[PDB]
Amino acid sequence: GPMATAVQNPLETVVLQAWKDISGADDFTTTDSFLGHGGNXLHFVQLASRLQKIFGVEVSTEDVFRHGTVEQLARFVEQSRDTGRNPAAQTQ
Repeated sequence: GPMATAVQNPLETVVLQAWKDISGADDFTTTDSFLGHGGNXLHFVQLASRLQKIFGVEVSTEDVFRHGTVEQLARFVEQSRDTGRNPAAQTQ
C-alpha cells in the first residue's frame, strides 16, 4: 500500500517495503524492529544502501542497525530529505 503505514512519516512505508523484498518479511511493520523480528547481518548491509537510493540520503549499515526500526529510520530520513545538505543549518 503506497504510504499506507505512516506513523508520522510518509517515507517509512517505502522502507519496510524494501525489507519485504530483501529478506522476504511481508509481515514486517514500520514500528517493528528488524532484529527483533529476526534479521540477517548482511541484509542490513543490503538494506542500508538500498534505502540510500530511495531516500536520496547517505545510508550505511550503521543507521539501519542503530535505529532498529524503519519508523525511526524514516524519522531521521524525512528530516535529512527536507533539510537537504548542511546539517541543522539554522539562521541561514
